[PDB]
Amino acid sequence: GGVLWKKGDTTTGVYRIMTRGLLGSYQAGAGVMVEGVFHTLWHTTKGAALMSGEGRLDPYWGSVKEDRLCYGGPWQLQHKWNGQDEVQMIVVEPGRNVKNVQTKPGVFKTPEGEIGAVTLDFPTGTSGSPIVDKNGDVIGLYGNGVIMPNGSYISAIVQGERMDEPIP
Amino acid sequence: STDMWIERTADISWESDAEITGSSERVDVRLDDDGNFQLMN
Amino acid sequence: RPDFCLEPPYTGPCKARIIRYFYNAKAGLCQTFVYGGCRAKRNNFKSAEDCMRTCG
Repeated sequence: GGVLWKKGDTTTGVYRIMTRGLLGSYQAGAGVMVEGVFHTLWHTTKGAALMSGEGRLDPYWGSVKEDRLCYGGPWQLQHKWNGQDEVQMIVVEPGRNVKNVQTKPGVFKTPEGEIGAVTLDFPTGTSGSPIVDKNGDVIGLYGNGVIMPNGSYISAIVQGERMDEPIP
Repeated sequence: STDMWIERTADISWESDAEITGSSERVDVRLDDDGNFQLMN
Repeated sequence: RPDFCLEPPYTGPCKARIIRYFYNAKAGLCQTFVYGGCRAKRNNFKSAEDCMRTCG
């Protein structure tokens, strides 16, 4: 359930994914650049190519089902939530400076297994914002969640294993 | 060309003075083939 | 016009910000709304022209 396949800037960091409407330029989402690779959720760009500084970035791998997508190389993020510690989300809200928020993840209980989840409701356009643990390592991204019957929004902590190294 | 671009906006860091909020309830969900989460599992 | 031109705009459960267009009968014209990136409904168009051509 996935797809494989001038070079743009890849300076490590948190990014805003921009686009233009017939009436203005705006933020569609966000992502994180790590080890020369840009990571974000599939639904922010739908696998389209992106400009980064002077160069272009083409998608390397992406999975609709997993809602994950990376550019300029294989998925480099490999840190996961340990189900205990509190985490922090680097909120990339459109038209606002980046701010971190701390929270104790809840959990998405799925037939497959359990997935960390945060009950944070931020404006539309924050999909792709990274979530980091104590050591400042990205353990996942925000944006793919559910709208609860009580008006609550819960987002999964979307993460994937490192594609470069073996599993075992 | 493309219709989207990216712009670095910050460093990847933890902020000791970050505000704390949100709850941590457990919810039963299913992940459909569209990559979307469904309630009630 | 198709019936889905009567359905209200739907943002969905994802947090991307994708400006789309939907047809608003009351106004007789199409208006922009924020599409979240997932679970799109039919009253969702990439431009005002496409929306008007279909629901005009």
